[PDB]
Amino acid sequence: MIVFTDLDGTLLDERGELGPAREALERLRALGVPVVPVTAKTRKEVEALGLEPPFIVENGGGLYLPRDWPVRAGRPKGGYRVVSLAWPYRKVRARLREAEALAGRPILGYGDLTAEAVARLTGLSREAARRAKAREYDETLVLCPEEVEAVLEALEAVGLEWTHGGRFYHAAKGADKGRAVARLRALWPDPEEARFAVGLGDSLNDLPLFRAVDLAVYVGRGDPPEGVLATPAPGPEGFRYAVERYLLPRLS
Amino acid sequence: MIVFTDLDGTLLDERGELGPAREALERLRALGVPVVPVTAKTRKEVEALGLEPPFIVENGGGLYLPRDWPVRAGRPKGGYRVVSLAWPYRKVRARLREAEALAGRPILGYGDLTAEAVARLTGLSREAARRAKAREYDETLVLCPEEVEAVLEALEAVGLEWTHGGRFYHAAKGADKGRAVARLRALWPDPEEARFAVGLGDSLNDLPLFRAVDLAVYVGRGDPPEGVLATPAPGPEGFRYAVERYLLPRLS
Ligand code: VN3
Ligand SMILES: [Mg+2]
Ligand SMILES: [Mg+2]
Repeated sequence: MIVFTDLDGTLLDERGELGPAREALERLRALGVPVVPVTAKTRKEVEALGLEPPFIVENGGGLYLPRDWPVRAGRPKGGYRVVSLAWPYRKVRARLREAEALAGRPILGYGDLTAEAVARLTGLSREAARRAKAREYDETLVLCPEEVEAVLEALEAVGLEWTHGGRFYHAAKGADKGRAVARLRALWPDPEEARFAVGLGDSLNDLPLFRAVDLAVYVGRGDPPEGVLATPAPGPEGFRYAVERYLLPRLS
Repeated sequence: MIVFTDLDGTLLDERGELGPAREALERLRALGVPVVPVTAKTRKEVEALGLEPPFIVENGGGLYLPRDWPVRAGRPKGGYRVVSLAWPYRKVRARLREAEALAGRPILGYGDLTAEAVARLTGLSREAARRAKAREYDETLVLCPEEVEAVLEALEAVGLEWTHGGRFYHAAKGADKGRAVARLRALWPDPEEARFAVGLGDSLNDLPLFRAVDLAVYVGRGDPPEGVLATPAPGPEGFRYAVERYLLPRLS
């Protein structure tokens, strides 16, 4: 059993902390159950959280493995081995300029904004904003609500893909949480262990995650998507519930 | 006679060049007629055009005098004395953050954007974008079209003023071309020379300039505001016609 889980609004609280998750998290670890972050966040953001590989960054664009991963894959990053699944950021940004020319109105993302602007926009510290701006694959977009429809069409027209992270739209090519989860499972040292996967998430960018797992759980704020399971309370308390009620019993 | 002139679309062509206005400027210079740029550009942009003081920047936000101006006014800054008529950029920016809170909606301006983004949005080179970003008084805003109304109301609620410059909205407090012109005329060394003022502009937002001068000339496209003289052709060619027909004969 491997647990794949979103961070913001799933495992992390309203200020990116943990909440009751410590309880549940420490429990899974004690039982030897691998927990794998699958997030829209960047590697720098994941590192600042103290999280260790394997983890999946930027909506599936990068899959990070420990340096000594028993299954040889990806390229060395000094401490890691990286499996790049998506186009690099610079290519997404270039292609975004063409979407913008097509749309005939500004299309702004994180790459266009100062760390100060991103911090003000998100409520983050200046430092956290710099880490969110250090993107390798995926662009976070800051779109006008009424321009969204025209913008998404322009993205499609120029060969980009889009998703929604909970507050912001994202643009990328080849980044998909489920594709990254499938790749990691296929690279797992213990095939029997990987044969059963759990997925927890809260946003549109997590539908690909739910479809790639065997047991899917929605701890988001609204109604569960097609056929996925639910919890009494959202976020980290929904996470704790899922572990106690859905997971532990399946460990027999 | 003092000639006050708008730059872009008036004294400069669509390439930022002088064209037929070059000979006209030389002619005025030869007759000792002072010419005073009145522009929405920053001091850094004006310097890159190689223009010497006196000149008026950022839509009347600031009046730049030569350091040795015979009338003592403004604050010494290198080879200038600066008469600040508007609130400083830093204060406008602070007020913008207050407005953003009130509007419950992001309000993005040049200060939030990289030079690269400003360049992309304006068609400028990165270097010219950097000079466009070195603002001392007014902020250029990049507003969502369906959000303008609410944003503008919030700007006013926090004591800011706004205008629409043709492409973007602008925010400032106390920046008014007409007031800057009246001030410079009041600070003119020779009161007799300052009693007759010419204003040339190419846009409807030059109206404050047109009101503060005695002879107002519009070289833009379509019809001039009521009370304002027009020329057969637009831009620098109109500037040329204006000097020849209205100014030159008057100097004899
Ligand atoms: O950690 V997430 O909001 O994809
Ligand atoms: Mg999330
Ligand atoms: Mg103009």
